[PDB]
Amino acid sequence: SGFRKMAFPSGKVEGCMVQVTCGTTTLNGLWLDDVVYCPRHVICTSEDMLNPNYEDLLIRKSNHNFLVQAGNVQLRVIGHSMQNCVLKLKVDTANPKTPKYKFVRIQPGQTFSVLACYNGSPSGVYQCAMRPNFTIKGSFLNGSCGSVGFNIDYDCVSFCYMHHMELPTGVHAGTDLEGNFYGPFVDRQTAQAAGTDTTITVNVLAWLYAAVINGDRWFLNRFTTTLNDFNLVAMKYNYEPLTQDHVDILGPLSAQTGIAVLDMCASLKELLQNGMNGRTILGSALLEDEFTPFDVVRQCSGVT
Amino acid sequence: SGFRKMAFPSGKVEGCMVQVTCGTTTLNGLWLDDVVYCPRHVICTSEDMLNPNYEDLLIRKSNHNFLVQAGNVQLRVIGHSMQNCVLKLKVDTANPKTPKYKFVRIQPGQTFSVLACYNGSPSGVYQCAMRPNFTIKGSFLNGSCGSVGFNIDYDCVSFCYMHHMELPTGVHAGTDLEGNFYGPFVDRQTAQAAGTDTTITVNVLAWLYAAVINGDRWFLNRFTTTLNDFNLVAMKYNYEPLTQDHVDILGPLSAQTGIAVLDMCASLKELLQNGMNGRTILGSALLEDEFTPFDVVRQCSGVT
Ligand SMILES: *CC(=O)N(CCC(N)=O)[C@H]1CCS(=O)(=O)C1
Ligand SMILES: *CC(=O)N(CCC(N)=O)[C@H]1CCS(=O)(=O)C1
Repeated sequence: SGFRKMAFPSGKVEGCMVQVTCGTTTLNGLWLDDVVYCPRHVICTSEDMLNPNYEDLLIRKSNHNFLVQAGNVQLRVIGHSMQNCVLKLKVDTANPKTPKYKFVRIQPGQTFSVLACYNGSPSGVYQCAMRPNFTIKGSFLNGSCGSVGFNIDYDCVSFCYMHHMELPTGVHAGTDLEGNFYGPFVDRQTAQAAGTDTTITVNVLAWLYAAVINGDRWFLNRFTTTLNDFNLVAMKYNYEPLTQDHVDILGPLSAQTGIAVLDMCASLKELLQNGMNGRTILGSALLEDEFTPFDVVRQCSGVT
Repeated sequence: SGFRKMAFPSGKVEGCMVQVTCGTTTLNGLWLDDVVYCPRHVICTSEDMLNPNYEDLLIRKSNHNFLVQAGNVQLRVIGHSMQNCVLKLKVDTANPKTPKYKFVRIQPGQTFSVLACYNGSPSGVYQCAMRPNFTIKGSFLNGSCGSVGFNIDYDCVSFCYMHHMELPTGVHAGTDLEGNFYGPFVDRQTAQAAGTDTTITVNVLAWLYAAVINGDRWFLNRFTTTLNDFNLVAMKYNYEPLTQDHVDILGPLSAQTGIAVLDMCASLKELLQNGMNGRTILGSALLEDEFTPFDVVRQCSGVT
């Protein structure tokens, strides 16, 4: 019993972290096989970040200008190329600690773990969600760029995020491992406002199921609703619309608890309309949306 | 910017996890050097747990009855001994992945990361606090016993907890790595009620400092208080009494923000007396107490 914001074990990713320095800028790189992946803004000074022409800045850079250090040993750079907003530095040595991996581009609402690093060294691990406005609410200081987000399925690491930017609002933006930013964000120090940060409804429902499994049941009511009625309430409270795809994904949780998805939606509707009245659910005083239905099943069954 | 419930990178601990089986019971073990540490209740059936005589049960066990598997390979057991509530199984092979380590017995209010494991395999990592009633609010299912709590200082892992029990209330109890339980708990399936779960006041203050650093300042007020006045309020709300030792530990946070500790206590006093009024602090609708002053400094400075 018990339910925690759990991150994936980070060891497989720790073995991939390296430090990349170009000129006076140092950030983190991801070493998989004989390629080091890092944000292209490693070639920028803070002044360049105001209005960078990455193609023009990259011309003035040769292989020997990219210093890559794994632990206390230097990797030899034998090629470099820019793919969207990431640089791929070909090194002469395959990373012996390379795990089985995939590059995946996640959808908003999906969760992942972040291994925060500085100077190629891991500082901590935490669980995040890609917000519906394509930002992440992370914990990143200067030098954390190049830290990555990932998911693990038995022995396969699916890298989904690479940290690049902090918006003026203190929220974070980055790319998938192909260098394409999530959302409309660009690797430029300019006004980039985020859109409405809506609540991930399917995740809140999954967390309510996790609460029922773990004993927190005070919020269960005698009511039911319909998808259209629930969605009128969801729109009012800046919750994402719930679809039949979401109901289907909640099927195993509905079956395990015996609570029909629409009955759980009716409990959620009352929690939105009446609030928690000073009560808590799984140790939280707000409706948690950073657990997917898959996370709840995984945690509640002990998948390793 | 941003503040997250961050766990230590778990790689160094992942390399120590093994599966231990004795008869029909399987749990996790910690392999450091040529010793495997695991809960002594590995020798129990669920029936034995009702009223176990560990010395008598252990007599019927020989080295060959303890099956230790690291990954997919079997470790040879050449000795066994019981130290308090843990078994120490001497193996013929030193763990090549043994990190620099120490065994530490933490105080209530101290935080640590837990690497939840099943069958010797890591499932996830999360950050915990030893509650003032010596329980932890974890996420542990059957087979999670032997999972460990730890802290890391650069390259040294300080193991502080080993999971043993789930109390009938769904909270968790365990030992330090010498096998001594935290609190009055015993490794027996019997009525073990926990005492009052008070709030770790020094940690809440540290988290309020973290909020100020990160931009959440609405709760700062025009008031101050004294340690005795604050403590009258703390007692009323089941908060731990604040001492001059706690004020001293909050000194660096007080200096960085320019907010005197007693002024922050006065903001906390008003938050206790008036509530949050539907507002949030660092994305939480309740006062968070699982960040020590050391955790706040570490996270806010990027210690690797
Ligand atoms: C190195 C890095 O990730 N930066 C952001 C640091 C934080 N706090 O996320 C760096 C990239 C361009 S930037 O102007 O956002 C500063
Ligand atoms: C294997 C283990 O840790 N147990 C507890 C499982 C949970 N949910 O923490 C196991 C040890 C004795 S017990 O009766 O608590 C069951």
